[PDB]
Amino acid sequence: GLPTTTLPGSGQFLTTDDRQSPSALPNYEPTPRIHIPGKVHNLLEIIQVDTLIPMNNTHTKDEVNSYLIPLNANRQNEQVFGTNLFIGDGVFKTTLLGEIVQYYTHWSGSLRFSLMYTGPALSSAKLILAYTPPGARGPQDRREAMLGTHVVWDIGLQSTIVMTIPWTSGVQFRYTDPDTYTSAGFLSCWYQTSLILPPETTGQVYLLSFISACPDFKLRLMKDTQTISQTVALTE
Amino acid sequence: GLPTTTLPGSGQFLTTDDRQSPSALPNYEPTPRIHIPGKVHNLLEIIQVDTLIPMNNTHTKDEVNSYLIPLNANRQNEQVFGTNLFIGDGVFKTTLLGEIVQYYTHWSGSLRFSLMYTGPALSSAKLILAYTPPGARGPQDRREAMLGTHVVWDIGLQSTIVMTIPWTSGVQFRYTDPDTYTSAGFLSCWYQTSLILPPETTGQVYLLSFISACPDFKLRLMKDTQTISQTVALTE
Amino acid sequence: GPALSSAKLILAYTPPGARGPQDRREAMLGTHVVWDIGLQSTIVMTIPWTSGVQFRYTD
Amino acid sequence: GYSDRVQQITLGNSTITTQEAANAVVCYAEWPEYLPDVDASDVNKTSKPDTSVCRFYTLDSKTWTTGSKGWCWKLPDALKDMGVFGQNMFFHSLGRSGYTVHVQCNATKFHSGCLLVVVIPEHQLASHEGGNVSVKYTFTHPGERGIDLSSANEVGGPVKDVLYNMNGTLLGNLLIFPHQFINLRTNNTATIVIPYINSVPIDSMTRHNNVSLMVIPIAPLTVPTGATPSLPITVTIAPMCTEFSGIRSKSIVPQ
Amino acid sequence: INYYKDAASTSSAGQSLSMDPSKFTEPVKDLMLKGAPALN
Amino acid sequence: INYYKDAASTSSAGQSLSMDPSKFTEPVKDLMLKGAPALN
Amino acid sequence: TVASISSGPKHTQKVPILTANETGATMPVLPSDSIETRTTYMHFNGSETDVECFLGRAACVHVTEIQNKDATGIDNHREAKLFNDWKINLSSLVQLRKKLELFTYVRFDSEYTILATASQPDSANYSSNLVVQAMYVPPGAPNPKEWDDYTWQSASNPSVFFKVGDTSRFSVPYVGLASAYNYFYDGYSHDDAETQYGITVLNHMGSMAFRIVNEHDEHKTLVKIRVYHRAKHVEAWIPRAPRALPYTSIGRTNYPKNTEPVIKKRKGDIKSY
Repeated sequence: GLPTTTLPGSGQFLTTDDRQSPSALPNYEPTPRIHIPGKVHNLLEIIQVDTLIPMNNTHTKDEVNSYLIPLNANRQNEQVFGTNLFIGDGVFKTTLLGEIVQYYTHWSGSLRFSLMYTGPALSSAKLILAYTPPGARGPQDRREAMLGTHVVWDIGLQSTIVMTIPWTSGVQFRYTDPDTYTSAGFLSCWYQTSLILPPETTGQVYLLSFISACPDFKLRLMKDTQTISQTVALTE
Repeated sequence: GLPTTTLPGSGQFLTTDDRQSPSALPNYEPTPRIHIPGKVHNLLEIIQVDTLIPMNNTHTKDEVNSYLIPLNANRQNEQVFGTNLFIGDGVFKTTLLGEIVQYYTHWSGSLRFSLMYTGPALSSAKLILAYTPPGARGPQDRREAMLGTHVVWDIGLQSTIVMTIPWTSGVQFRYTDPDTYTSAGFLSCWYQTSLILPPETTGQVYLLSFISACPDFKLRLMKDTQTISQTVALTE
Repeated sequence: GPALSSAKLILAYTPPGARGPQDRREAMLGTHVVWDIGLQSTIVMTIPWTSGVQFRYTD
Repeated sequence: GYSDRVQQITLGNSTITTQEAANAVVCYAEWPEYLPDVDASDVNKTSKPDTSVCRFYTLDSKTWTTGSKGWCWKLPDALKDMGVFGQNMFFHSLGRSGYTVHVQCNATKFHSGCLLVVVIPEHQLASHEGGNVSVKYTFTHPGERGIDLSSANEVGGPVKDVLYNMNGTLLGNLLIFPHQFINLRTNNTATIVIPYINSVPIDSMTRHNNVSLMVIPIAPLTVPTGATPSLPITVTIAPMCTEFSGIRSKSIVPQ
Repeated sequence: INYYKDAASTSSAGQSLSMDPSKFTEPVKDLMLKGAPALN
Repeated sequence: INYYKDAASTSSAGQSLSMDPSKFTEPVKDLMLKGAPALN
Repeated sequence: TVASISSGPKHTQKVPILTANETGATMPVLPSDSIETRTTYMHFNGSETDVECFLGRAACVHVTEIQNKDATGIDNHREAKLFNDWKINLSSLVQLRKKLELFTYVRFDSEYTILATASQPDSANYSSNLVVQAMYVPPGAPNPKEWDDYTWQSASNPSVFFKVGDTSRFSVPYVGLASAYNYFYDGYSHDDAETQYGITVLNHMGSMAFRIVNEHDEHKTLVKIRVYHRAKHVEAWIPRAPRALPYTSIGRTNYPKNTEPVIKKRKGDIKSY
């Protein structure tokens, strides 16, 4: 008989501990694995695939239309859309990125925001996208917007433009749930010159917008998502 | 005194765990082993010996007669017997194979079904045995039956015919207790030409049928058999 | 057609033994090419020699 | 002078040419291949009809109009009646296949509109009834007709609400599945190569569909002035590396 | 590691991995070859 | 040290440290180079 | 590892930021393709986002309850909660369910922890000490009919006996019939016109029956069982869109009617911040 002493914590059950256990089914042989395409190893692998952002959130019931950012022909100087960058809330929240970020407490890294244009091929347009780093207000006019991170996008044969929100930060991690100290800025978009439709054409054209994370990205300290809850256990 | 921590599960008794225990009889010397023919090591060794199937289940009290499949002289085109292949139930259930399969939850592998003919030596017959893989109904006539796994059996000097139900399956294991998704097919038998008795002879002739497992076979995840129960403890 | 128009046609060869196809579904089950009208103005379909007998009559 | 743009796919006795492609997607970066022995379970030798089943079948055409919500086809169902592919299907106990899907929609440089073409492995649909109402067989086996998401709820059928992918997930995130867009201004076809994806090496072709192909208008169709307000969309699909096993009597399926 | 002195006190045995059904499936005196006739 | 015989009884696995998003982010048939035109 | 390299002004014919999303790719664009950057290192590995880590902590998967009371004159033990079964599932309490359904096929060993606590809602002199028996009943085994049937002998079926207030813990290998588990299955068990859709027999992880071994004392004792499940040795294939609407049933994808908009409406314009 070897002398032992038990410490504080004996008998506790910590849902996060990782130890060995007896197998209830001694000697059982599991089914062989066969090959299946698509294996995922890290959630970091999947948040780099871009998905659509319901940017046009202004509706009243969920609709395919809140994915469409409208553009008006012949407007000059004006603003196309605006949003803050609380990736865990608001427009971002239902996107795959938003949806995964919510399983973690802290995030750090660059984001990739792209816009794909869908107007007739014989039209043309020049837009400016601007990222405003924390510390200033959402820009109120392009002059204000153009003094921060921006890209003049020229609509052409190449249909999409990929803007990166480079990680601009004092503190090396931000909270995924919106927090002030930790806030990330604003994203706005304005006409640089203006949309022009060809003859025989009319109305609004739309941009689709996507979001995905750069390879830069870090997420840490897992927790429970506000995105799902329940009141009684389900049954069959 | 070495510091320890006890984990969740301490003090539990799991009937399936395998550990050391003090011997109550320290130093006792067991009787020497002598040699005995017949040692069994695996249940897989014994389910390869074939045993008779009470195929003729149509009686009302258990009788030697439900082991006998009758054959009629001069019938043409017609059907000799039919059964599904739920090896854990129905005809199969009391056979040694059926009886062991019931100690496990899953089975996979090929089955060997053979028929031994017992009619007078001066008679003759040609039968077709057909295996119908999952997905179609039990065949309704030989034409239907002959399009799946089948063997034309010619009754001769060699008294038995061994049909194999080759493992035909998407999923690599099936349930021993009958389940749909997991179902294995049907087995039917029809006259290929017809039984013919010699002169001075009359009546029905019978086939005996056996079942055993091919060396192919796998059984896993042990459990309790529905084949035995009790209401009070027995006594001497 | 005008350069600013567009079209997609299917050409189908039906080997001997069946009737002239009566609808595209029927037609598309034999030798066929989906032609996409583009910059490249012509499409070349080949009727590959499908035959039991190695020569046919011209009449 | 090769462009990402022009392409030719020849499979069997059938060929497709596109002069306005946008590359092609190969699901999960894997190309269809036959079933290796190391992965095999059923002991039966399989049948590989090759060129008689691995050719292009063009399903009947759809009509995109300003009110369209989107269409959904299931595989191998959509092909259950195409030539010898279909016969093989009803006649063997098990079968396995990959596909090349080519979705076509051409317009002019004055039209606008953008379709999402996506392949969803194991797309289990939801009942519009809620609770635990099931979706009857016939409803998930529309055949070449596919399911029309702008048709009405029916009884025993699935829900046809587009912002929810017919299953409780948002349209916006379908982009995690192999997919390609058809943006009239760019593109005129979409091509996706689908490798066989299952948790078993071979399965039944009638009780289980392993992918739904979905074409969904996202930026509404907008035709030039006084143009007819609609465009046809055509779907052509070719089984590739098909194998059938466990031949017999010929399945009888509901309805 | 056995902590105890007696053999009965050790854990379960380990798989025979013996397996030879022929004493049960083919106890015939003259050897039968599959493919050759059963009765000559 | 495993104290138990079966593999299911061992603790959690250890980090894939595999990580290859290209099956998801770039499943295109003809390779796209960043910087070169998307459609040629 | 560098998180960003140093990059300066650019005036090229080589534009990495113009792409064609119609292709289905997400081109790997970085901050340094469009602004001037400085070197910085990652200092991070992505350890805690590994799927083994993501699915590897215990989650509550089931809460049931049984009572110890005099069974004298009870015609239906099962019905008196004299004993109770549970067919194992991971899709009844939604927290873990949403996590698993981020994948199409999943393969793992399970580690179960079972906590049992007792309650004595009405006048008792004391708290008794009860031993629970949890039997693993695979499909095809006789199922308990009374709380003290021959079934409980469990001569071939793994069972664990632990005390109320304590915890029991054991681990079961991956018992799936196929190579992985399909939490989605767009199929039927056969081509029947009325068979159930979606719920299949290759997601069955067995089933479990609980009872108190103790006979009855003078008062009644409520024992409530909580089953926790931890995946170990995880393997996951084919990512899918996360669950947006609420769940209604174990095993079907169905969402409730007249559900509410899941995308938050702006308080303001598209232009709003």
